[PDB]
Amino acid sequence: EQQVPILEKFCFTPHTEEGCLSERAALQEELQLCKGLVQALQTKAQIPRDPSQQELPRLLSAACRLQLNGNLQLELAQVLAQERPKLPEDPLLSGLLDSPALKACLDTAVENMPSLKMKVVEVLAGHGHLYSRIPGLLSPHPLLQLSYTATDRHPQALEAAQAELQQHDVAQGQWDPADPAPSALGSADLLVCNCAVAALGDPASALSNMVAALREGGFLLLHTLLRGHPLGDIVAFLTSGQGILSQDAWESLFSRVSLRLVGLKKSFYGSTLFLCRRPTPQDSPIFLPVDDTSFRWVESLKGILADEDSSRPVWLKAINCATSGVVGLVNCLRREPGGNRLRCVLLSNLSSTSHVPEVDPGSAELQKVLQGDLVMNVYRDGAWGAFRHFLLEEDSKTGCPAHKSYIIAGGLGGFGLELAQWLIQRGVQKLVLTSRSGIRTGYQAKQVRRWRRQGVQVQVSTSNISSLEGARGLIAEAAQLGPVGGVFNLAVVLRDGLLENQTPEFFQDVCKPKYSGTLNLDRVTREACPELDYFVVFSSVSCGRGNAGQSNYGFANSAMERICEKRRHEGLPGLAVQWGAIGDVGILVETMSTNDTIVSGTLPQRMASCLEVLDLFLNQPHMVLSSFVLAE
Ligand SMILES: NC(=O)C1=CN([C@@H]2O[C@H](COP(=O)(O)OP(=O)(O)OC[C@H]3O[C@@H](n4cnc5c(N)ncnc54)[C@H](OP(=O)(O)O)[C@@H]3O)[C@@H](O)[C@H]2O)C=CC1
Ligand SMILES: Cn1ncc2cc(-c3ccc(C4=NC5(CC5)C(=O)N4C[C@@H]4CCN(C(=O)C5CC5)C4)cc3)ccc21
Ligand SMILES: [Cl-]
Repeated sequence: EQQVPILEKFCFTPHTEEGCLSERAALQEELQLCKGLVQALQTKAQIPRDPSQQELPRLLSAACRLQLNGNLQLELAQVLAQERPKLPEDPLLSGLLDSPALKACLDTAVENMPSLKMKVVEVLAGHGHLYSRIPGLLSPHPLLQLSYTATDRHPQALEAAQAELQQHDVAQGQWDPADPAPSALGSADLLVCNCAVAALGDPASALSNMVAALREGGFLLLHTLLRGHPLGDIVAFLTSGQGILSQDAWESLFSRVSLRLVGLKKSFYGSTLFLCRRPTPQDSPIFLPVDDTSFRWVESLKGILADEDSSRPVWLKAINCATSGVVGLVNCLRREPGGNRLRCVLLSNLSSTSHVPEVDPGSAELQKVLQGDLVMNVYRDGAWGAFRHFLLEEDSKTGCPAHKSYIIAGGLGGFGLELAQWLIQRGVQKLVLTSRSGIRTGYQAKQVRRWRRQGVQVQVSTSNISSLEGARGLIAEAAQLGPVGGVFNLAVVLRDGLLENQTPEFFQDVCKPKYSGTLNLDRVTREACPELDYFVVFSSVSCGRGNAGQSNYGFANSAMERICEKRRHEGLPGLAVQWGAIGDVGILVETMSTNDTIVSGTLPQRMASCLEVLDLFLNQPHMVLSSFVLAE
């Protein structure tokens, strides 16, 4: 019966995060217990619910048992070797793998792929078990194809997992990281290794051979435990394995093998996800500002990317506009010809208090960004990072007071009429629907006639929000009916086409109702709408994910999202909703059809689902949300 959409929040995510998982009391308690069981040792049942029933506490207690009589010094080899393959499921030894930290690293890798494909190799999968996590974490990507190979030194180490491996199209191989990689595993896009449990052996040699297996620009994801931290020291004590190094040692090792560090997730107890990258021979970068409002820079970019012969990296710089939509622009152009040449920098501070770093050609900061060579480089309030998607949690209902006015920009549109209907039946008695040319269809006129016959005061306005004057006039109209309780920007103009077929004027057209419109709506509601409860813009997966031939559209949407973020930061209402394909009504169904037409591995979301999801979203504290329905 009902569709089940995937719901996510779109958050700015620092490259470096520390103290992670500190809010997980179940982990805090378990860590305390383990700390006790080692201080005891040195000095001398249903699903595990209490922190003492977990794998590592169990092992430690069994080592106290031996410590009493049978002697751990003699039996440790058989107990450790016994419970070894089960230890990676300990909550602490896999906290980061279970957290969104893993997803954040994987998505960073995917984002920096030149195409929607990734060749993956897992080292020491027999105890790493990352093959049972990564494919599932990336399966929501409707287009991404993975080529995954699980490898290990001892061919039998992956025997008990032959079923799941083969059944989920994961290839198997033999590789001791001590040696060089089989040539077949070469030119890998991503090498992963969970050596929190797995015997890494000599890490210097191991890392050297891993890098060699990566392509230039390829990524290494390493999960491990740090010396000088509690969990690392505890696991080390049980070792009497080798491969448990301090962070300084790790970073020295990365330098020694040329690995560039570009990501770092550290838990409060010292478990760590290193995201490293093999360098690409730095060709002289090109630097193009995109802050020019005339979008003249579009013509410049046309010329640059027209040069098919060149491999010059193209860096788009947005340093004088926090509400730039460069991120959305890039997500689209990356899917267009020469898109792999693209990177970007975006200075987007939410606080005017915050310091702006200098990223002119020749700065330490800019050179540091270049060495990383990441596609997405967003500076925000003291931290470098990028917007990432994360699984929204579960969570009341939406009712509107009869005396408040509600505005829908683009209200006579497909989604707009359905939104008006939904708002009404949630109590709305005062509606203002805007349109550049007023009513134009019998369908539109009919719904308005109905709503009026029901008693709903429905005004149809032509006050163009793309202008500050027209905007100001619009809220005046709504005010004449009652205090503006909410605004909903559903206005859109399309000027699709590859960038080679784009113009600055087309970009201006597309940005008029979305970018300029939402700016003016932000300004006037701040001034004259003190009872505004809702400030909702409708964005798209075209912005949040990217879509060839819609770069201007991605830009406009992305800019709206930035505005919403600033608004929420200042306590004002604000919400961008990245919609996937929408069935029943709207532009898409006009070309064409509701159900049947699979759209890039996703399905048009039925309006029933859409409104149900919108209800959930309107009652969230998050700035940017996403909804789409996966096909198959
Ligand atoms: N349809 C889909 O599948 C998806 C849609 N979205 C977003 O959802 C929203 C609505 O989608 P949808 O119903 O399909 O599109 P529609 O084209 O059906 O309706 C939106 C309307 O905006 C009006 N409009 C354009 N410019 C202005 C302006 N300056 N002031 C006032 N009205 C204006 C247009 O009509 P007119 O020219 O007469 O003024 C059009 O009727 C948009 O923001 C779109 O980007 C996102 C993802 C998927
Ligand atoms: C989790 N995840 N990861 C990656 C990813 C990518 C997408 C995704 C889906 C669809 C498209 C897409 N394809 C076409 C050409 C047919 C197309 O038109 N689109 C854009 C959709 C369908 C219509 N859309 C609009 O915004 C219309 C202009 C109003 C959105 C683009 C990307 C979704 C989720 C994703
Ligand atoms: Cl790239």
